[PDB]
Amino acid sequence: KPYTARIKGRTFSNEKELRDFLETFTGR
Repeated sequence: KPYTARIKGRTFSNEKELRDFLETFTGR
């Protein structure tokens, strides 16, 4: 069950990577 933030269905091997992907989520 790989991660899957509600951002692009890109799925992420780790939440640590989601952080960087989250930066390009709300224009952080």
